[PDB]
Amino acid sequence: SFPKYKPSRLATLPATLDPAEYDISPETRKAQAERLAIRSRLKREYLLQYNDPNRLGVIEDPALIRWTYARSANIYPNFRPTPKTSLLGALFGIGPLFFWYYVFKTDRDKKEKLIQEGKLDQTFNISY
Amino acid sequence: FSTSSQLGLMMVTIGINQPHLAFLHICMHAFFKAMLFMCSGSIIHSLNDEQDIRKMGGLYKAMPFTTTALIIGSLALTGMPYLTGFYSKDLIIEAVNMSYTNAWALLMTLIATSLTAAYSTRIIFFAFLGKPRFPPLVLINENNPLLINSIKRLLIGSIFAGFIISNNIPPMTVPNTTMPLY
Amino acid sequence: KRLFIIKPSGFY
Amino acid sequence: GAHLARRYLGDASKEPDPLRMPTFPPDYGFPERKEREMVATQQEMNDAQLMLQQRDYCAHYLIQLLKCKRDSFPNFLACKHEQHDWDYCEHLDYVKRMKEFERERRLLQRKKRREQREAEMA
Amino acid sequence: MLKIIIPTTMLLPMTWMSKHNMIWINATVHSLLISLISLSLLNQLGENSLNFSLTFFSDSLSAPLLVLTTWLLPLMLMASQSHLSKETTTRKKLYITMLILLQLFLIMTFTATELILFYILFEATLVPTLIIITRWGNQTERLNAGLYFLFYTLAGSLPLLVALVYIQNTTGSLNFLIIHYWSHPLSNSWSNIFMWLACIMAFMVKMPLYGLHLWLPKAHVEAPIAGSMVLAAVLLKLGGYGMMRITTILNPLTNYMAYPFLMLSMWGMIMTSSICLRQTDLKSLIAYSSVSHMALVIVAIMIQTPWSFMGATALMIAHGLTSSMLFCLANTNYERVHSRTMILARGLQTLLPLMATWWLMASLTNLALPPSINLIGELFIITASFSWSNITIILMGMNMMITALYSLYMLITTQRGKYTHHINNIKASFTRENALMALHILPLLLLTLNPKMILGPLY
Amino acid sequence: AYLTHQQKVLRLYKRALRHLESWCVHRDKYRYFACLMRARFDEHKNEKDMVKATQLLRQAEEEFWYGQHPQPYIFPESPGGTSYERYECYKVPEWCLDDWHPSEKAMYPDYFAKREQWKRLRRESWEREVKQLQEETPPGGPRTEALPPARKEGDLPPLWWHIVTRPRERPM
Amino acid sequence: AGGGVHIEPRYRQFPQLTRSQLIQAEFFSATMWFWILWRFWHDSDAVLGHFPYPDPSQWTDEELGILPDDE
Amino acid sequence: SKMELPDYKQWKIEGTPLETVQEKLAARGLRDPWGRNEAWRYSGGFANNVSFVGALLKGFKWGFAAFVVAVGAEYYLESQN
Amino acid sequence: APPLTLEAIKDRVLYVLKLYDKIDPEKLSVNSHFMKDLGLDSLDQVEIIMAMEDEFGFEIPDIDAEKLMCPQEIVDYIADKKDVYE
Amino acid sequence: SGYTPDEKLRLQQLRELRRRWLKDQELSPREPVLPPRRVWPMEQFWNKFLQDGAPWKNVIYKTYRHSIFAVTHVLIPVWIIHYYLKYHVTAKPYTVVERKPRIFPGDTILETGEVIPLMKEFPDQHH
Repeated sequence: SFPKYKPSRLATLPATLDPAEYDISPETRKAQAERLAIRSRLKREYLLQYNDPNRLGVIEDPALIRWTYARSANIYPNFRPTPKTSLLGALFGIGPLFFWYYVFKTDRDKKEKLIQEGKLDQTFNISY
Repeated sequence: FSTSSQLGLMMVTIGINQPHLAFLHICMHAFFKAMLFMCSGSIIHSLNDEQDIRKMGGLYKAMPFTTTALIIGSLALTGMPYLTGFYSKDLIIEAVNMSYTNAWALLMTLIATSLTAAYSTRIIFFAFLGKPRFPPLVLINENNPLLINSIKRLLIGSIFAGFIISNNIPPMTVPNTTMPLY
Repeated sequence: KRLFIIKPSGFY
Repeated sequence: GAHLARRYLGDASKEPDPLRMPTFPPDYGFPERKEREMVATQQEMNDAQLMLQQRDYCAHYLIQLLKCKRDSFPNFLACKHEQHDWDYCEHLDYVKRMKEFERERRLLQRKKRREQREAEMA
Repeated sequence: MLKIIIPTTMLLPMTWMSKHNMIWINATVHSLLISLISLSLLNQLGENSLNFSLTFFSDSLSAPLLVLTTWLLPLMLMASQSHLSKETTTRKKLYITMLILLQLFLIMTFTATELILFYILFEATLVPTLIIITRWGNQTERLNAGLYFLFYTLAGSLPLLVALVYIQNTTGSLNFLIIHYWSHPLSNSWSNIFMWLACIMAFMVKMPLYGLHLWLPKAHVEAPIAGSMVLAAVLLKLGGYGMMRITTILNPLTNYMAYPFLMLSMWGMIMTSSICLRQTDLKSLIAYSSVSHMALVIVAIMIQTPWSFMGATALMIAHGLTSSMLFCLANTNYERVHSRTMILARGLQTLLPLMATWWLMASLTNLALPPSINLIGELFIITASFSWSNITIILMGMNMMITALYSLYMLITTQRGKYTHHINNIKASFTRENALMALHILPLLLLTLNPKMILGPLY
Repeated sequence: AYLTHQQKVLRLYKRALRHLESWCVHRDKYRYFACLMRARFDEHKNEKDMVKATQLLRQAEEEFWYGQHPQPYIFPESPGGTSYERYECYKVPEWCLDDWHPSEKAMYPDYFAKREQWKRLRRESWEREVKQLQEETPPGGPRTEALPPARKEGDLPPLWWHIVTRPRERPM
Repeated sequence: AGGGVHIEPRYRQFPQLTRSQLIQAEFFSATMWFWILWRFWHDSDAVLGHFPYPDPSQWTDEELGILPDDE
Repeated sequence: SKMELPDYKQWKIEGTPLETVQEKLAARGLRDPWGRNEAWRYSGGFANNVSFVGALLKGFKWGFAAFVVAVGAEYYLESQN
Repeated sequence: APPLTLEAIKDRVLYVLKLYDKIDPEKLSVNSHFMKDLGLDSLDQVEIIMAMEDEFGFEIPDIDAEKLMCPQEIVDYIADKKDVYE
Repeated sequence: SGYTPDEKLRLQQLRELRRRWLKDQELSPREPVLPPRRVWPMEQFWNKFLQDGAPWKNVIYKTYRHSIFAVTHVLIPVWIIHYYLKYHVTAKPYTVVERKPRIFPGDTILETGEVIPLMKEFPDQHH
């Protein structure tokens, strides 16, 4: 045959390749009218206020400040201490720290194992 | 890419303990690689904002000087005696060849140099060899003397290059004189 | 013929 | 290369490994090791500012090459003759090193046949 | 040293009795005058500090801070010109009083000769800033902003007080000179490690430290424009200036138990920088980048290498400036659009080219591009860390991965790019913004040529 | 809205030879190919029940996508090319004309006089263009992203300002 | 513009290549042909490998100091 | 002036190999519509772009003017001595 | 790039239709609407759209590429796309 | 397949309105009214020198363009650096360091004239 493309998180399957978008059905044809209408009014309430000579200010987007509040404020009022949240916090908080502790504690003492009975080079290291 | 392939060669010479041979390589590197982009940009200006090979043909007759500049610039880079390639590309290929090096460190240089000789003609073909592939509105031109001047001021570099300074610079390279010819 | 090119107010 | 092919694809005991060579004394089969001498002494190259990697036994034509080149300016196109007799010691030294590689090689071949004939008889 | 203290003390009758129109004209015209008066304190000896009196003294470490504070004070004046024009005159005089009183407490704090005198004037600064943050703030959460500020700082401040009086009863004096000359090794007893914990955690909190840093995102973002710069520019750095002062008697326990802090800074600096690249609020970026640079100087003091103390001072002033232009710039987009979302306003050079010029040079200043003292101080930290541990570079080298990954990122989505065709609010740049921009960035290139004075006492 | 065979195979035939011309480069080869895909495209324009018409269409897209030139040719001025959004850097809105400095206002007086009457006809016709649009607007707002014209007498075609005052495609 | 374009082009013909750019193109082409074949015989030894390399089988053990398999 | 459009049939499809690819469809049983759309690229002065070898030996004729002088000048150098 | 004019740019496209051997030179009209005034329908139109696009430089968007169908309504768009008042 | 009359007048009403914008966007014949500037007199004499367009006059003016380019962008710059290094920087020791030239046998040092040991004989290579 031929090589076959596969969907991915960033290499998503194209609409052209997916036969599902090609499944013409009454539910999808009737559905498109609503998105057409809601985008139409949004285009309408974009243009009138934008094209209004009296609108000397900034026309805000309701979707914009819903997202800004969502991404920062809504987290903790909706946060729940599930077991997985503790685990992720462990492996992204204290976990990575102990990674740096063990690696940094080791070489530090490994250096300290060098100086005392003189096996380290200090020929030029006079800028301690 | 043919630069980054070349930047993958000067430090090969110092990888075989050849500093100055790397150093002369970059001098010629700038001498012809400036042009290859210079004439290429001339195509983008003469033929309205076009860059891809597959949108223009017959650039020999319609674009003579840039054709000559592209010919010698590729000719300079593709190791040719008595130009940039001779004192630099011929010198480096021979130098890594007879100096102590890993087999594949050698192998890429001959392959890449062949590839540099390969796609240099691939764009020369698509540039000039082929019927015109530009929109009917004919606007391709280079009569602007200042563009013409700028090319010839660097032309002397692209054909003369190292020779102007070959014997002028002191020899820091340890020569081999005799060595197998293949 | 030459059209008009608008820029940000600069004198300030 | 033939030497590379014989060492890896064939036998490395009969092929001089570049790092391991030389493996035999220069007097083994080649007597009268009368130490060769170049000309322009270590002060000369020091006073010549000569490159360490180039301060070889061909140092004699090197510095005299840069002698005339010191006065060849303005014309860069000069001193071709003294340029390529320096290449002649570099020619001579190269084949001498080529001689060295094969001299060990011919000793390496002989060494195989030597032990083969002086250890397998019994 | 009352050359500088008294004229600032007197500045309160000055602004309070000034006429209706001038006030701010009055406030600046004399605050610049005090600035060059404080510019005198650039006179240092070799190592013996400038001991002006029994209670007041300064050194090569304090003086760059004094000039930073005194010269800062005019900047929030002009910065607050736009934001606070509508308000009546009496509160206008009161607001300037808070700024002057704040700078007043700063200059005495940096110049105290007795540890407790430093402490009383250390945390005396939250009282005016609490007024500034809470009263004059803009968004609703500002109420909780102040609570987070004082309670975090105080939660470590009181342990310091108990520790300080203990040293008084033990050694007999908390004065810097006496405690330095009679410095004694702090042993490894469990009592002493908690003493070290008491004398360090106070500054660590308003350092901040990774995990102990929530106040700045919840304060600087919602602080008033003037208040926001002052917190990050200098009020960050009382703990630092204190830190190099109290670290003269905590040896050798520092080299033994600074690892958890060196940990939390190193991972935090990458962590804070990475999250800095992933905020939707531009004001949070300068806040999160601030601690990222600030986490670096805690590393400097912990190793207490001479080279580390070199860059601790330089980066302090460098970042202390660096946060200032960005907050000034981030302000300029705000009131024009009444939002702090970088997504809403993009490609402002097509409308404000000169503002963009200031934006990028402040950004590359944050990048620590030499010869700017941002790099050289920041670089000295790298060298000291490598002396401490050669491996250290990778984690901090990851910090030279995220900084420019965000520090040019808002450029290409605030000043650089295309413009949305709906904001007709954006107008020309009032010369005040560019003017304060000039006094903000032009210094950093100036003393760049001569880094020895702001290098620190280790010269 | 939803796409039907005609809209979609016209979409197909655009990309298909865009790959083909980029595949062949030289005109004549692609010329013979492009005109024979035309016959290959009409070789089946009589298919029975739409299920096959859809199913053969599915076979068209898959071979198209793997027959899609991996490096196809895109005209620079269009999305995906070198000149795409190139001149947006020179794009600048029209409201910067208003805040021009009075000394500079008197250095371009005629052009500011023309903008005065251009913004004049903006204001005197904005309210009439919008009121007519709302009354002729069907209930539930607009049912599509359409625009009514100046169908009546002495009016401007509603929502015209920004699109009439759109910056030129080469602002230079 | 109106008062210029001395390379005044047209539709679907040769872009009126003035002789200058032609005899310029042939000039430096002749110059660089002259330059590189002039040394192709002046100092051809530079590229030809002026000095030859000896095949090493063409040597004798007497001058190479290997004693034959008799000692 | 006006970027003048010359007559339609100057760049006409005949003579060009466009018929061959058009008759290639006639070999299949149809025709090609974009012949004279590109005939200007084959007809006119663009006809017969110089071959690759002729491209890379550009200037070799005036080059031959240079060889004889070059060797002749070189022959002059040691013969006159 | 010249001060491109609609008159020049359309006379380019009326050539393409007269260079369309299917669209007879006598069958040329500024309003030669392909499927019903000419007979070459949407399929016999979209390839011409690419043909003009191949010779125009710009790529007319697909939503109106299949739709702008009468030569004057196309040349209206290059007037829009180039945005020249001539 | 089909512009509705609604949108047909929409485009056309949009077309010439924007075309009239560009018609009103033309740069005015008046443009630009410019208040008086400062015209320097030496450049007045300099441009008036070469108005007649003789080949020598144009060359001299561009030579003078190069001349003032020499004096204050080259010749003054070499002055103030020359004054800088050998009079101030070299007044400070070790700021300017110099490798000794590769003195070569047969040469005489300027002070003592000592002929650096003359090169001995060669192993006589020649080709």
